[PDB]
Amino acid sequence: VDRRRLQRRIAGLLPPPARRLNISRGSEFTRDVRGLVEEHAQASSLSAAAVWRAGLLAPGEVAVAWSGWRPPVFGDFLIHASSFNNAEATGTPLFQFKQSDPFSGVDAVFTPLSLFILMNHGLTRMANLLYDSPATLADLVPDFGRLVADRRFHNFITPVGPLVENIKSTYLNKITTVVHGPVVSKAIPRSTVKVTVPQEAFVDLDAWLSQPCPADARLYVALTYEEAGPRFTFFQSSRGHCQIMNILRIYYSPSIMHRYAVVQPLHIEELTFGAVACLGTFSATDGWRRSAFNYRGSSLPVVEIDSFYSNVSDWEVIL
Amino acid sequence: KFEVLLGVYTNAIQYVRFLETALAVSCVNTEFKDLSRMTDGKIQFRISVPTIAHGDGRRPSKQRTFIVVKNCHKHHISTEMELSMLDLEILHSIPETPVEYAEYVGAVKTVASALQFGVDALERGLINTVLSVKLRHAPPMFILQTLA
Amino acid sequence: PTIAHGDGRRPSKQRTFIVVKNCHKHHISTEMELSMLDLEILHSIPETP
Amino acid sequence: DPTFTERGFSKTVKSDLIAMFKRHLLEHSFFLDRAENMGSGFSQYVRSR
Amino acid sequence: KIHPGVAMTVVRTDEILSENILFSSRASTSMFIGTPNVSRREARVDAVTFEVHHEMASIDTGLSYSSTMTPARVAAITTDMGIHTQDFFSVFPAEAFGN
Amino acid sequence: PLNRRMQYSYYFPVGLFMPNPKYTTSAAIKMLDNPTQQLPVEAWIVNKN
Amino acid sequence: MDLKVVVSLSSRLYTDEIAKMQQRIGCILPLASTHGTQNVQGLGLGQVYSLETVPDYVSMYNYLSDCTLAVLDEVSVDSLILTKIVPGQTYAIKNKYQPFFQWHGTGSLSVMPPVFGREHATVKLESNDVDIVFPMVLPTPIAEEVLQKILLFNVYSRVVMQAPGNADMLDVHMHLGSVSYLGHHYELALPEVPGPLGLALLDNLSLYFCIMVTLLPRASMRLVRGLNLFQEMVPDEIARIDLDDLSVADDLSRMRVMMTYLQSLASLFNLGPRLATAAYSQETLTATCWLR
Amino acid sequence: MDLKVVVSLSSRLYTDEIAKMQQRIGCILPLASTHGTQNVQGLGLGQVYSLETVPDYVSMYNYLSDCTLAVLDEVSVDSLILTKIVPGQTYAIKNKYQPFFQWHGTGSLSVMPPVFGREHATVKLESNDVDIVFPMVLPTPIAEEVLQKILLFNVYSRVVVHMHLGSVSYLGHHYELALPEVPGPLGLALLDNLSLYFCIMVTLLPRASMRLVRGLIRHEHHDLLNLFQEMVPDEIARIDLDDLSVADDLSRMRVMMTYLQSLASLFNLGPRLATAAYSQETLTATCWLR
Repeated sequence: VDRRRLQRRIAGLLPPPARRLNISRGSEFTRDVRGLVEEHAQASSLSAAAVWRAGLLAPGEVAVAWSGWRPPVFGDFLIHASSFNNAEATGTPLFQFKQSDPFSGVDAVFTPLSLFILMNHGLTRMANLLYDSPATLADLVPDFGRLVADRRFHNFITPVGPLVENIKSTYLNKITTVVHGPVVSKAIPRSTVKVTVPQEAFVDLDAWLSQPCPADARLYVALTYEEAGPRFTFFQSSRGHCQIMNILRIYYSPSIMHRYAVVQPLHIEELTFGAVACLGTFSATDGWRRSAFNYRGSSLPVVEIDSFYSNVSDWEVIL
Repeated sequence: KFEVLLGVYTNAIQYVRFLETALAVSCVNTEFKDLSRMTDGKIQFRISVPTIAHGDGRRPSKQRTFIVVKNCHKHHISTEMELSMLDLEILHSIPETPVEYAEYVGAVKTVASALQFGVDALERGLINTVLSVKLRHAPPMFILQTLA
Repeated sequence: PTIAHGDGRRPSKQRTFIVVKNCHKHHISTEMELSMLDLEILHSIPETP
Repeated sequence: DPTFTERGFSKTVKSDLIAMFKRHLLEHSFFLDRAENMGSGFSQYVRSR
Repeated sequence: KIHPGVAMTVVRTDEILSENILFSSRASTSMFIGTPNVSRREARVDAVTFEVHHEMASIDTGLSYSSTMTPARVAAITTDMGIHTQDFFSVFPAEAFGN
Repeated sequence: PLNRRMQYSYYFPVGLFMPNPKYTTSAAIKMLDNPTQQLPVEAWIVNKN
Repeated sequence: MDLKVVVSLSSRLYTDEIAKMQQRIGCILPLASTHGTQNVQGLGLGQVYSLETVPDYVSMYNYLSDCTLAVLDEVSVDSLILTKIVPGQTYAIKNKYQPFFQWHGTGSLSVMPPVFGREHATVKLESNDVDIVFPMVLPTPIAEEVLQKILLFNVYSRVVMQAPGNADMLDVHMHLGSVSYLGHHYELALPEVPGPLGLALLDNLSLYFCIMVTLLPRASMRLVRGLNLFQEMVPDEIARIDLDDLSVADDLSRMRVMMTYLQSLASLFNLGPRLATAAYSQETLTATCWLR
Repeated sequence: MDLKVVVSLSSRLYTDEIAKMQQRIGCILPLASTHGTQNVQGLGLGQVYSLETVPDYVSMYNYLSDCTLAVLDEVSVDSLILTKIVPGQTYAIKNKYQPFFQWHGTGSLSVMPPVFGREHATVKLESNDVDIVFPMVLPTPIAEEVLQKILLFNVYSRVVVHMHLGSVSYLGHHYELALPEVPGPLGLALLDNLSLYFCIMVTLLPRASMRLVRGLIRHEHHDLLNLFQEMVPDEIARIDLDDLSVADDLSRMRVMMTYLQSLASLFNLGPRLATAAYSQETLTATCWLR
């Protein structure tokens, strides 16, 4: 064989990411720390030199022609614009319904603000200012009363995570949702995306307990089949999922006895008390700076979880 | 009161070539470079069997000819070799200290020894799979004492 | 060194054996004995045949 | 002989090595006195041993 | 220690380590040697796992056989050909009588 | 790979019954019992050792 | 980063073998070793779903969740170049699985060994005597309803093989013969005559469920007597305790076997190596998915 | 991407401490913080598993859950260097654990606080007044076995042969594991959740499966029916009297499976580790966080 040809190929296969660098001064800004800190882009000008510099044509992960970095995966959807307001911000966690129709093509996605008026029919003032008609969403789930009275609603929703891009389509709306990966915007000026959650639904679980500092904290959503209708509380915590189910069991241990105290589960299925589903992790330190969401006539407080990473889990029953 | 260190001795790995060992007398070798693109091979023999014009009354066998074909079988071999992250990090850094320069030539010789283990393991695997090709196509001699 | 394989087995990587060798020391001592009379004859001086 | 020791010392291989120790103790033990019975094969037998 | 009504035959098998001859005639097969191809396959924080591809193609340039293999000398009977009947309460574990 | 391991199947019966015209084909074996009502029970086989 | 695994066939293939294997060019299957060059004896589910042994879903599920999986990519006449799935990146799979369940995008996928019969998803290779069994890749709610309706048909076949007055063969066939999901109303294949004493698929798992439901009345009562009125209210008959009639080492053994047969069954109902698909596109039936 | 937690020690380290540390190189260490440099306080389970007579294994599980995990690879004077385990990267976990449970090929290990005695896994540092205790890394069928043994002891000692329950039975050599008398409040809370779950289980439970076992005990003796010793239970026989239907047990099974998945999620506490290419002779296991 030939060691000479294989030396070139292994020399190409050599470099790991350069982890350590022994800097001497900070004001020099030399070439070595420049090559250390440079991140390769994901979009560039459609030309010769800009593409062959930014390197979109490298396989697997881009390089100028592993790092703890992977490109995101998308879920692209088609919806009526009568169920989705174009004036909503980018980072909202979307909730795709699975319709009982075999071939649809159009989806039934749900902003949780829009998803609030399905449950009911501050928070409700903005929810009725935004999506003014309960009927244009009560036909996306054409059988809601039989579906939630049989407690069969938690296995019917797939949380698809945060939106990234919403082209303002007129009749049939197209959104662009990241269902797994690092939530970044698909724009030519690249900005950050923050998963905005309404302040009413969001309840923090770390401050609800009121030691060991973790690196990443995870956001949850959790349907609860309460007596006054389904609610959609968003729990933020930093523990394992099997710890989260148990601490939610002890948290809703009043509410299980409340649901028994108001009605008796005459049929077997009524004992199923809600379900919980993860959405993904984020840094627990610099996370969920509060802010406000501005519509035309009113405003509601909103929770911007910065620098997300979406990773959906399944539906786990709490009872 | 000292402890004397007498010596560090290491073995020098000899290299064998396939065209050095005498197993290659029983084989024919060609460097077809892009052999993965060859999905199938085909040699074809034309054996025209003559016959004897008999005298008695028998079924006469006419002009016979045997077209027989043999297809190739590929053999894809692979070993593994590890290289740690520390000496690779030493490789991609630049030495400026005599201690780190000693670490640098140590890492360079480590990677060269790993590469030589790779090519030598591939050579031994080549002669191994040649031998196993031969043992797969070798009937035992208590059959060939009669079938030959 | 090791041999590359065709079949799927868990391949050993590059191996390296380290063994050390100690030395064994040996003492030896016999008891040769010299009588004191010849010692005093040696340490003295002769004059007489 | 690595012909018994190529796949490593397992239980059965070491047991067969113990039995081969017994056999080489009973048969090929004293290579000089039992060579007297071979007569003219003495030089070849002792050269082989 | 009386005889039962049946008379079994026993079957055993005995592994015999032979050190065989291998003949293989001149120019039996033609071989194509490819190119070695190195490819990493794990990237962990301890050690990246390199692996090298190599592919060759052998094909026999004769129609009939060109290689044979006979067992020259018995190295040893590596088994001890004793009486170790395998117990059938182990090979068929789910079987049992009434009580 | 030339140190292959042959497998030979060995068999032997246990406790057969001889035909009724019983006989011997060598003398100097005198078992002190009835030779007509004699019956096998065992199989004294030989080991590797 | 390379993922090319080249299994190498001993004898090269016959023509209908290629004509079957090229029909499963997008299927996934368990690799026993995750190494660079393999042999065909280690490919998918041949040694655990062997026809000459009694199979079981527990050992197949354990082999499946234990070993790596690998999407098949290329099939030549002698080497089946296939790539393994790691949790680092995403892949493009195709649903060519003979009980056809119409997939949908952003639905959680699973891999299960074949329950609907061996001959649907298999390639009986006559070149080398090796039987590649391809596992069923079907979406998760469909799969767990399949497991429920197969287990129920199993125990219902057994209880009418015991006595014909227990269950009716039409009501067990109307309800458990069919699945319903998103309007797509598929039909299952029911093995009606599995033979007694098990000796087929899903007959220890039914016995697992049976020993678990048999020992739960002595388990919940033991646990509530080890600890009240709300727990002792919702059963009206099981609250009648008889625990002072049973020996404590006997209850210890029953609780141990109940705990093992509960944890095994409950990790088994969790659906194995669970795949996460984004956008199922049924114009080409390809589904972009990554390992979850 | 560098993962290296240089743990500076408060004072120096003795030679016998170095010898007891270099034995367990390659093992899992929890870390209270995740940052690049720490102190020896917070490291190991010592902050929850201090020198107390009563252990709280549920709180120790809750310690090991949210905290990061790390492999140890080097130790010198004043500095034992670890290496962080982040989800997504692969590591070499060495089986240098003192109750020598042998691992399977490419199975799944789950870390656990030491139930086999504190001093069996404890590196005493009298110099820096800290007891760096270590977790226990064991295969998952053994881990759920010791979890069910812990819970069975926790109910059977407070409700009453039990010392043989306390002995776990490995194939090579059996082990005895240290057992507390009280769990703390969280252990009893998990017991309330278990008793509630099991009461709903025996509410929703089907009936023709009982017709299977009652009809099968009297008909077939099996490897999974010898535990009854030819005796149908009382509750099963007095529940089995009624006639059957299929669609009702279809609903009963649709809630049984969802509740058993949550019941399995009760015992799945403690992290999980996906291993590959385990060696009996090199004692390594290529493993990444699951």
